[PDB]
Amino acid sequence: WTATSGSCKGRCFELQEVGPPDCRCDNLCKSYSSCCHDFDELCLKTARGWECTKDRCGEVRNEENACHCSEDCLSRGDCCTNYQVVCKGESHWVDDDCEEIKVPECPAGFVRPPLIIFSVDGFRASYMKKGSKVMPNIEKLRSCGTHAPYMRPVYPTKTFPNLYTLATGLYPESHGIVGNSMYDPVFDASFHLRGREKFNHRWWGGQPLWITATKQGVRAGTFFWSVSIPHERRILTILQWLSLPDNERPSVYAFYSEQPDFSGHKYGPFGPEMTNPLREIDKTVGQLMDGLKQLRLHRCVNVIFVGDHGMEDVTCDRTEFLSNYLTNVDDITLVPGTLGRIRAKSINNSKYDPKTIIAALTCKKPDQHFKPYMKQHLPKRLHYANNRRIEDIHLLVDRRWHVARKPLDVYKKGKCFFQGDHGFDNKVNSMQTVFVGYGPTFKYRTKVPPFENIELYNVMCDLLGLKPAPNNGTHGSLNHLLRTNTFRPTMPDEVSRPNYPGIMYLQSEFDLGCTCDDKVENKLEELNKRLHTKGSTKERHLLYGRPAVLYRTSYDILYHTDFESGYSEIFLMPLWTSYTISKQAEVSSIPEHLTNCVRPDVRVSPGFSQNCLAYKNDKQMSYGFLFPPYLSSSPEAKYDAFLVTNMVPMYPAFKRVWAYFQRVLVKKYASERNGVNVISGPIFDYNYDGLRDTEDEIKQYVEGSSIPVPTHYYSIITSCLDFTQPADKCDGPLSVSSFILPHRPDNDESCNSSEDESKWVEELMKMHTARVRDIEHLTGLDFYRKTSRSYSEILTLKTYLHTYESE
Ligand SMILES: *[C@@H]1O[C@H](CO)[C@@H](O[C@@H]2O[C@H](CO)[C@@H](O[C@@H]3O[C@H](CO[C@H]4O[C@H](CO)[C@@H](O)[C@H](O[C@H]5O[C@H](CO)[C@@H](O)[C@H](O)[C@@H]5O[C@H]5O[C@H](CO)[C@@H](O)[C@H](O)[C@@H]5O)[C@@H]4O)[C@@H](O)[C@H](O[C@H]4O[C@H](CO)[C@@H](O)[C@H](O)[C@@H]4O[C@H]4O[C@H](CO)[C@@H](O)[C@H](O)[C@@H]4O)[C@@H]3O)[C@H](O)[C@H]2NC(C)=O)[C@H](O)[C@H]1NC(C)=O
Ligand SMILES: O=C(Cc1ccc(Cl)c(Cl)c1)N1CCc2cccc(Cc3ccc(F)cc3)c2C1
Ligand SMILES: [Ca+2]
Ligand SMILES: [Ca+2]
Ligand SMILES: [Cl-]
Ligand code: NA
Ligand code: NA
Ligand SMILES: [Zn+2]
Repeated sequence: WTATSGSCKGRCFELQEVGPPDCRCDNLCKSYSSCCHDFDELCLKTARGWECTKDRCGEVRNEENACHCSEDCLSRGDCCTNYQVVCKGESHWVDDDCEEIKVPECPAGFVRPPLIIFSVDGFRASYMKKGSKVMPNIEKLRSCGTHAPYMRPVYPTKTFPNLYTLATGLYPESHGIVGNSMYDPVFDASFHLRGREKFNHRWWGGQPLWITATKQGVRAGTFFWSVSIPHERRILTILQWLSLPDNERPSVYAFYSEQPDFSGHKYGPFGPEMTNPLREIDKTVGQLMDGLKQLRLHRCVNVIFVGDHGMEDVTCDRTEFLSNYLTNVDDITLVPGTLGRIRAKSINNSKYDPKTIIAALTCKKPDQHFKPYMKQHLPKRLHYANNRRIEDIHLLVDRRWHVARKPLDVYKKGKCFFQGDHGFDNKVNSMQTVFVGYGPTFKYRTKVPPFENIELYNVMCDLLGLKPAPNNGTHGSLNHLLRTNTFRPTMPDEVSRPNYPGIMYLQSEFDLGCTCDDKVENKLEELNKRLHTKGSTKERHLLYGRPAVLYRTSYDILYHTDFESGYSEIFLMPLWTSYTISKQAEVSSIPEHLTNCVRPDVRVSPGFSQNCLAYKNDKQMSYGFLFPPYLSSSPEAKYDAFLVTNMVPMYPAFKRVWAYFQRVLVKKYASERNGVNVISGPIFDYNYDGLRDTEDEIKQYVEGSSIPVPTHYYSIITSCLDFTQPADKCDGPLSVSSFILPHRPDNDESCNSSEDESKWVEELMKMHTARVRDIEHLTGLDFYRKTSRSYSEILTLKTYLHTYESE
């Protein structure tokens, strides 16, 4: 019930939301069908439109008008945005030359520069260049302020997940808005774009910026706007709020536009019809900026112009139908479109089997335009699994396509309407969106590299003097956007210090069931090998310091001629293995006599070692090496590579991938990048939370042993950004690429895996590209501890994702 008989007189776009049954006058009252009876009359005035004209200048105030051109309007805070231009000979903001904003130039009683977030739905990154001729206000923001060529959204690349990520700094799995449509099985409730369940606060986790502000004594404008409030009225409302007295005035505001998304769905991302929506958004930006100029706030406010996601060409004819793959299509529920999520139609059907559905959807048609995954097998970079609202079966849909359950869903919802859609993998170029920051706290005429939208919450907090709630940004990684208000983090403290074992065991103390043809024997070279075991080559192979272990554990540093490792006594294998391969390195084979060679490590007890007999008895599991024998510096150094302490468990199907990486790709990268430093290791994430598993979370072991089986293997591949300098003698910034490969017992993910590894392995590895920071979370390790570079620069490097998309 609402008693809509109250009135909005003096309450128009009130900030505090009043409680039912009392009627509302706030910017969401329309959406709840709760506005007072006189809301339209008083709060949504339209009389005489949005612009002063010469005949209205100095008019007698008429309170019916949408905005005012009377002498008193500036003091009332309710002039039309073009008032000073039309009536007082002033210029539009866009026509003024850019002049650096070195310090905030704010009116008296402003405690901090305000922040205005101007969010645009469906604003694809390439619109900034492609539309620049019809967007002069936006172009001025971009050229004069701080901009990125693009900003990466989160997956899925849909509106609600992305706007809520912008507001919280959290991945959708953590904030709980995992799609525009969701089913929560604990609630037994559905969230939809249409309807009222989405108003329930139990959907919305984390702590959005408006709550962070309010809790810390910073007042916030409401970020949401009912669709029927016209944009001109949204801007005039923000500008009116900015004229409030100091104790009442918010410091943070958001504007939201449904364009260009709305038109993009109908016309495609570059339809001729798209020019007009871009012009109109630009006009709205111009209104805001002219408005700020009138209030003398144009060199005081920080303005963020930001999108939620891009837009791709998608039509009804590019739809895959699950009815063409499954016999049982009526026994499933599909969330359809540019991603798929499958669950059982009935939890009473015990014959529902996710394994049989996955298999029926795997590599069945030669040009198949989606790929099925159990959610835990999705690329870790998507961070899309640790939420009960995410169904176990996921379909990654190729760009330009849809998936649906049956054809009747597509033409009974028989011709096609739409030409654009979004939601695809967040690395896809068409899904990228925009970031511009303009104002005293941002840099002047500065281009920054692309970054992820999860990072902005921290920065918005920095812009407002707020302490951020715990989030998925890496605070400091965007300091290069800012003139001032930078956040100066300290490196985390190392929790576990390593042991440095010497030679402590005789060969005959080991009974591991291993063999090696190595009984082959000089004081020149004897001292020399001793020195390698004490760390004499460590400066070449450990270039950025040893990684720090940020949890409590027992581990040993092991040195060798060609590689250094941090060996876990608890997991019986390295946490990390570090080695440098120069441009000139030679690849060699594993010699015949060493094919099955595994050698005890006399620095590490038998009790803390793996054993070969476990691998012999486990018919499913084989082993690989972290430092590859193929890249040994000499025949004698190669023996080190067969130490039991360099062995890790690997499924034969995975060994195909791993061997190709090690034998072919590492050397290829060293040739292309002028040397590389490689750090490789295992990851255990059995509960798919993106975080390092403790020992008691491990679900699988090599049969009959305590050797845990990794869920993934990582590598971090670092070189000099200036590739004229070799990796191991680099004076300046670094360049990195990394991956987190799923450790799977089949290559079902790769439909062409019967072919030579040169036709499918690198494609697999690109799909599983990762940030250094992703590996940090998954391992509890902290990398790049000892470089010449600033810590903020290193944080930016740790958040870099190598995407393998063209321009
Ligand atoms: C990205 O950044 C985020 C934010 O930093 C990281 O997420 C955090 O990760 C922490 C570790 O996983 C986690 O800490 C836990 O907090 C529990 C208390 O949680 C409530 O309170 C917080 C604080 O206000 C709140 O934010 C939480 O909100 C979650 O849940 C509600 C629903 O109730 C949602 O609305 C919201 O969207 C959010 O859901 C997300 O997180 C939860 C996990 O909390 C997931 O289940 C969801 O799927 C979704 O992803 C909560 O309301 C606390 O109780 C936990 O403590 C247990 O574990 C510790 C280990 O130290 C153990 O010592 C304790 O004994 C305890 O165990 C007991 O309970 C167990 C489970 O029932 C049981 O098995 C045991 O036997 C014990 O009885 C834990 O410390 C933190 O909550 C989240 N925060 C958020 C916002 O998500 C995230 O990791 C980052 N991601 C990456 C990849 O880095
Ligand atoms: O206002 C809106 C239309 C809307 C109308 C009615 C209702 Cl009933 C609702 Cl729910 C939403 N939307 C779009 C969806 C959405 C989702 C999450 C968060 C927001 C707020 C937001 C705004 C700017 C920003 F940079 C970040 C977040 C937004 C902003
Ligand atoms: Ca959107
Ligand atoms: Ca985990
Ligand atoms: Cl209403
Ligand atoms: Na085996
Ligand atoms: Na395959
Ligand atoms: Zn859309």
